[PDB]
Amino acid sequence: TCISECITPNGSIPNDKPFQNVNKITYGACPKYVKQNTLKLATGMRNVP
Amino acid sequence: QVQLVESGGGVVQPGRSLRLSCAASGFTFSTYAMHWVRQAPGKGLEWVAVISYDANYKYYADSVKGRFTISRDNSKNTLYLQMNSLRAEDTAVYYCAKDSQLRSLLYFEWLSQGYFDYWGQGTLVTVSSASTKGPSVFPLAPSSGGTAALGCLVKDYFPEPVTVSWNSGALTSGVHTFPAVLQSSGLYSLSSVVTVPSSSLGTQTYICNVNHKPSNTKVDKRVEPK
Amino acid sequence: DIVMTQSPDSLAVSLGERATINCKSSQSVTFNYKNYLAWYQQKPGQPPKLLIYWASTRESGVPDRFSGSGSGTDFTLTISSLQAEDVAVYYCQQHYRTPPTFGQGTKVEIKRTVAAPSVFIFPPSDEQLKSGTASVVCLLNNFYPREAKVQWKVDNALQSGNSQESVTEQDSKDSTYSLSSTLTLSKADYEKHKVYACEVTHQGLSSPVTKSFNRG
Amino acid sequence: STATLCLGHHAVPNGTLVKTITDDQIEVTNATELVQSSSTGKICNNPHRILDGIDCTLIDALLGDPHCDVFQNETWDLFVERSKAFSNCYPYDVPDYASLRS
Amino acid sequence: GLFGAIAGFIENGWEGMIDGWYGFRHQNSEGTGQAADLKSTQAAIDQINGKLNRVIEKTNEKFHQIEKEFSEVEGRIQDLEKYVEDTKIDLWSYNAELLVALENQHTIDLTDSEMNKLFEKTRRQLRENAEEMGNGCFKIYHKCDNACIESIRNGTYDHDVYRDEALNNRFQ
Amino acid sequence: GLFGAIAGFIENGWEGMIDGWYGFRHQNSEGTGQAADLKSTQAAIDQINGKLNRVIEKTNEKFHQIEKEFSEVEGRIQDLEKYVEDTKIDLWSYNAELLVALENQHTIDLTDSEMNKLFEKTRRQLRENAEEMGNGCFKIYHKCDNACIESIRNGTYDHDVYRDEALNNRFQ
Amino acid sequence: GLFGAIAGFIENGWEGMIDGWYGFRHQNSEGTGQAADLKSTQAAIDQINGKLNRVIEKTNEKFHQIEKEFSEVEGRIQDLEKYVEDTKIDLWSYNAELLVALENQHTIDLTDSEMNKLFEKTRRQLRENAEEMGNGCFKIYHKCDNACIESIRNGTYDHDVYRDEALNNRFQ
Ligand SMILES: *[C@@H]1O[C@H](CO)[C@@H](O[C@@H]2O[C@H](CO)[C@@H](O[C@@H]3O[C@H](CO)[C@@H](O)[C@H](O)[C@@H]3O)[C@H](O)[C@H]2NC(C)=O)[C@H](O)[C@H]1NC(C)=O
Ligand SMILES: *[C@@H]1O[C@H](CO)[C@@H](O[C@@H]2O[C@H](CO)[C@@H](O)[C@H](O)[C@H]2NC(C)=O)[C@H](O)[C@H]1NC(C)=O
Ligand SMILES: *[C@@H]1O[C@H](CO)[C@@H](O[C@@H]2O[C@H](CO)[C@@H](O)[C@H](O)[C@H]2NC(C)=O)[C@H](O)[C@H]1NC(C)=O
Ligand SMILES: *[C@@H]1O[C@H](CO)[C@@H](O[C@@H]2O[C@H](CO)[C@@H](O)[C@H](O)[C@H]2NC(C)=O)[C@H](O)[C@H]1NC(C)=O
Ligand SMILES: *[C@@H]1O[C@H](CO)[C@@H](O[C@@H]2O[C@H](CO)[C@@H](O)[C@H](O)[C@H]2NC(C)=O)[C@H](O)[C@H]1NC(C)=O
Ligand SMILES: *[C@@H]1O[C@H](CO)[C@@H](O)[C@H](O)[C@H]1NC(C)=O
Repeated sequence: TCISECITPNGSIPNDKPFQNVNKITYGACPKYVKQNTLKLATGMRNVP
Repeated sequence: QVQLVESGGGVVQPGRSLRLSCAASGFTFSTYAMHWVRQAPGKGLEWVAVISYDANYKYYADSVKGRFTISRDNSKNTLYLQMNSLRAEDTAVYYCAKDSQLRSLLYFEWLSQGYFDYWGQGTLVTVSSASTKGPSVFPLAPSSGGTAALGCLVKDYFPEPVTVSWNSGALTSGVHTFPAVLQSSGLYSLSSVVTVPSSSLGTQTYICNVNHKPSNTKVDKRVEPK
Repeated sequence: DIVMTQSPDSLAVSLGERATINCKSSQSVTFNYKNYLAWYQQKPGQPPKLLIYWASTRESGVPDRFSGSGSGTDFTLTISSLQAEDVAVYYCQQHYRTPPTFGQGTKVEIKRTVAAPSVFIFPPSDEQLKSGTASVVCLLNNFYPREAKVQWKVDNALQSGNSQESVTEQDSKDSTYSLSSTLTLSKADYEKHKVYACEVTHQGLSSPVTKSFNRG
Repeated sequence: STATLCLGHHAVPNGTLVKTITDDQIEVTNATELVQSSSTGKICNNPHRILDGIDCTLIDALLGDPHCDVFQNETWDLFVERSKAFSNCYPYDVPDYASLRS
Repeated sequence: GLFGAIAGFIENGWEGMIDGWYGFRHQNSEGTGQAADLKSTQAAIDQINGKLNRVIEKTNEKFHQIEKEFSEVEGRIQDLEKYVEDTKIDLWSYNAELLVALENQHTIDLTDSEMNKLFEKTRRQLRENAEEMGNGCFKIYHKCDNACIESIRNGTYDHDVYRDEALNNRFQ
Repeated sequence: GLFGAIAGFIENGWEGMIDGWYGFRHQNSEGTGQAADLKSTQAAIDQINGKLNRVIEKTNEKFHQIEKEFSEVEGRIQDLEKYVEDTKIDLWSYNAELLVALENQHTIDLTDSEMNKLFEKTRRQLRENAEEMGNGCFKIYHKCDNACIESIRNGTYDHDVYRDEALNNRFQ
Repeated sequence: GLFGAIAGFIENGWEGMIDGWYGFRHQNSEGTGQAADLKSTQAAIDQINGKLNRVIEKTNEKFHQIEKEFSEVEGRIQDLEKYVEDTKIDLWSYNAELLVALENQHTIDLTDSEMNKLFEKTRRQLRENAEEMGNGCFKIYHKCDNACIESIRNGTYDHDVYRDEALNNRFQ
C-alpha cells in the first residue's frame, strides 16, 4: 500500500528522474532505461580552492 | 482542479505547542515549493515560512524564527507547520499557499519566490490563557423616537463564535449583528439589534435566540419596555 | 524586509465608474525584464484569490476589467468600471526577495448618497447590575459615509479608554454602515453620576447630535 | 563642445516565443516553423503515379474478381485502396493475406 | 546573452531602426540622427541563414515503410510492429526538441556576440578620444559634426587629428 | 572556461562566501571585508533552475511494451524482439550521455560568463578612477571609505565626485 | 568565431609560426623577431585532446545481430526486419552528423576564445604603458629591448619601472 505510477518487476520506482537503470521491463509512465548507472547534471559553477 | 485544505487550529494556551496540516490535491505537489502566510485578526498578510520541493531549503520570517518549523511530506502530499512556544502575537488565521515557480532553487535566504498561486481554506489559531466562559445575555430597553429599536448585549463569553436570531429566525429585516470585541479581561462580547415599527411595542413580543456551541450554552431572552 | 506601501487606504466609487490603487516599493522589484509583483483580492471570511501576476497579467479566472500596470517601483491596479462584486480589500505583494511582503490593503466600498445616522442610547440592564459592573450602549443606524464618531459623557466629562466599538459591513441594499459602542464602567462609578450621553459627530450631521438618558 | 555616440540594436512590436536550453519561453524578433501540420486535403496525381482502386481491393484486382477486371495488367507507383471497396465473387481467404498484398 | 550586450548593458533595443539589425545613434553640435551598420547586420543574417539551411537537408527518402494502422487484434507480430514505430517516433521527437533548443540558445548568444563585436570595433577606433559611459554609449571629447561621425560609421576615422583636443578636454 | 573569468584569471574561489555566488572583497582605510552581489547570483541560479526544468519533462508513457525476457530459444521472431530493444537502449543511452555533456559544458561556460559580466559592468561604472590589477582586483585611486565602497557595489557610485583626486594619484 | 579574434579583428594568421598555435611578433629598437606563447598553445590543444578522446570509445557490441540482406521475397517478417534496421541506420547517421557539426562549432569557438584570452592577458600586464591599435597589436609607449620584450612574454614585466617613461610619450 503506497502510491507509485511506475512498476518494474523489481518493484516500484519513481519517475522524477528522466532515466532509469532498474529494469528494461516497465509498466506505467517510467523514465527510459539507459545503460549507465549514473549520470550527473551539474547545477553549480566550477569549484576552485 | 487544485485544492489546498488546512487543518487543526483553535484555542491554545501561551508557551505550549500546536501543529497545522495542509492537504494538497489536484497538482504535482512534490515539484513545487509551499508557503505559510498568516493574518492577524482584522489586520493584514504576514509571511511565515517557505519549504522547497526538495524539503531541504526552509526559511522563516523573523517573528516566528526558531519556534516554528515548516515540514513537508511529499509522499502523503501534505504540508505541516510545528508551532512551539506560541504567544499572543501569533493569533491569526493561517494559510498554506502554493508557489508559482516549478522546481524552484531556494539555495539562499533572499532568493526570489514566485507569486502565491492558490490558497487554502484558512485555519484559526487563538492564543490565550482564558478558559471557556459562557454568554451573559442582557436586554436593551425601548424608549422614544419615530420608530425605535431594541436588542441583546451578550457579555463575557469565550471563544468565538456566538450566533443570534430573532423569534426563531421569523424576524430578519432590520436586524444588525455587530462583530465581537475582546475586552481586556480576555472575554468577547457582542451586540445585536433590530429596528421595528413602534405601533407594536406591546403586542409584538420579542425573543432573541443566542447560542454558544463551545460551552453548550443556549439562552433566550425577551425584550420589553420600562 | 522590503516595505510595500499601498495607496490610498480606503477608496469608494459609484457602482459602474472607475477605481484605482497604488503599490509603492522600498526598492526596484523589477529584474530581467519581469516585474516580480502580484495583486490579491480578499473578500471577508475567506482567503485571498489571485487577481494579477508579473505586474500585468490576469489570472485565468478573472474578468477583463481588472488591470495591473507599472514597472520598477510604482504600480497601479485598475477596475475599469466597478461592478458590486468587487468590494473587498486589495493587497499588492512583492516576491522578488524573500521575505515576500504585502501592501497594507486598500478597502474599496461603494460611493452613495450621504446618509445621517439614527441614534439610540440604552441604559444598563436590571439583570446585570446584580454582578458588580455596568454597561451603557450607543447605536448608530444605517448611516454613510463610514466615518462616524461617538463620544461618551458622564455628567459632561468627556470619557475615554473605557469605551469600545465595532461596525458592520457595508449593506448589500442601502450601502449604509452601522455602529455599536459599549461604555463599560463598574457599578461603583455608575451610581455617582446621573446624566449619560453619547455625542455623535458625522458628515450628515450639520452639527453634533447628543442622545441621553437620566438614571430613573 | 563634445559629442556622444551610442550603439544599439533593433526590436519589433511582436516577436515570437521560441524555446531554448535554459528557457522554456523567451521572445525573439522572429521565428520559423519546423513542423508541417496541414494538408491540402487531396492526393496529388503528379509526380508519382497513382492508381485509384475504387471499389476493388488490390488482392481482388489481382485474383481477378469480375468488377475488378478494369485493372488487368495495370501498373502503379502508389495503389490507393478505398474504404468504399468490396469483393463480389466466390468467397475466399488467403493465409498471409498480409504479405500477398505487400 | 553570454556576452551581455543585448538585454545587458544595452538597456533595450530600438523599434525605430527599420533598415538594419545593429547600428548607430549620435547627438552633437549640428543635430541628432541614426544609421544602421550594414556589415554587422549582414554578418548575423549570413549565419542564421546557413544555420537554417543546415537544419533542413533531410526528409527520409527511405523506404518501403511498414503497416502502421490495424484491422484486427493479432498478438505478437502486431505488437512489435507498434513498439517499433511508437519507439522511433519517440526518438525522432527528442531529436527534434533538442535540435531547436540548442540551435535557439546559440542563435541568441550569437547575435548578442555580434553586438559586442561592433562595440569593440568602435572603442578601438576612438583610442584615447572617448570613454565608455557604460550603457552602450561613448562620450567623445571633441567637436564632431555629421561628416565627422560619418567617418566613424564607415571606419575611416583618424584618431590623431582630434587627439590633442580630446585629451585636453578629458584630463584638463 | 570560455571567458577566462573563473578557473583562470580569477586565481581561485572564495570558500568563505556563503551569502551568494559572486562577490566583492575589499581593502581601504576602514579595514577590509566581503559582500555578495545578488543581481548576479540569481541570474545564474535562474538559468540553471531553468535548464534543470527543461531537462526532466518526459517519461516514455508509450504503449504495450513487448516481452523483453524469454523462456525458450525460439528463432527469427524472438531474435528480432531482442535486436529491436537492444538497439533502442543503445540510442537512448547515446542521447542520455550527450545531454549531460552539452548541458554541463554549457552550465560551466554560463557561470563563467556571469563572473566576467559583473567584472565588466563594474569597471565601466568606475570610468577613469581605477586600473585592472590583473588578478580581478582593482586599484581605486582615491580615499574610498566603507560608505563610498557600497555605492559601487549597489550601483549608486558617481565617478565625477572623485576623478580629480584619482587622475592626480595616477599620472602625478 | 563568437569571440571574433580569429578571422576577426586579427586580420589573418601566421603561416610561419611553426612552434606553436598562438604568439607574439615584435618590432623594437633592436630589430624584429617572434616567439610562441606556450601556456595557451597547450590549453587549446589540451581540450581538443579531451574532446577527441571523448568522441571515440563507443563501439556497439551486440547481440547475435539479425540478418540484414535477403535472398527471397517474404513479405511481412522481412519487411519489418529491414525497416527496423533501415530506421536505426538513419538515426545514427543523424546522431553522427549532429555530433561533428556541434563539436566543431565549439572547437572553432574555443580556439578563438584562447586567442582573445591571450590578448587580454597582455593588455592587463602593460597596465598603462601601451594602447590597442585594433589589428591585434599594441603600441608600447617607451623604449623596449629584446630583454624587455622577452620579459613581457614570460610573465615577468614590471609596469611601474617603465611607467613614467610611458606617460610622456602618450600625452605630451
Ligand atoms: C519574420 O519572418 C517571418 C517568416 O520567416 C514573418 O512571418 C511571415 O509573415 C508573412 C506576411 O504577414 C506571411 O505571408 C503570408 O501570410 C498569410 C497568412 O496570414 C497568407 O497570405 C499566406 O499563407 C502567407 O504565408 C507568412 O506566413 C510568414 N512566414 C512565412 C515563413 O511564410 C514575420 O513577418 C517576420 N517577423 C516580423 C516581426 O516582422
Ligand atoms: C532487478 O531484477 C533483475 C532480475 O534478475 C536483475 O537483472 C539481473 O541482475 C543480476 C544481478 O546483477 C544479473 O546476474 C543479471 O545479469 C541481470 N540480467 C539482465 C538481463 O540485465 C537486476 O539486477 C535487478 N536490479 C536491481 C537494481 O534491483
Ligand atoms: C489526419 O488524418 C488522421 C486520420 O488518419 C487524423 O488522425 C485522427 O485524428 C483524430 C482527431 O484528432 C483522432 O481521434 C485519431 O487519432 C485519428 N483518427 C483515426 C480514425 O485514426 C489526423 O487528426 C488528421 N490531421 C490533419 C492535420 O489533417
Ligand atoms: C566614408 O565617409 C567619409 C566621410 O564622410 C567620406 O570621405 C570623402 O572624402 C573626404 C575625406 O574625409 C570627406 O570630407 C568627404 O565627405 C568625402 N568626399 C567624397 C568625394 O567622397 C567617404 O565617402 C568614405 N570613405 C572612403 C574611404 O570612401
Ligand atoms: C624570464 O625571461 C627574462 C627575460 O630575458 C629573464 O631575464 C633575466 O632576469 C634576471 C633578473 O630576474 C637578469 O639577470 C637578466 O636581465 C635576465 N637574464 C638573461 C640571461 O636574459 C628571466 O630569466 C625570466 N624571469 C624571471 C623573473 O626569472
Ligand atoms: C547600498 O547599501 C548601502 C547600505 O548598506 C548604502 O550605501 C545605499 O543605501 C545602498 N544603495 C542602493 C542603491 O540601495
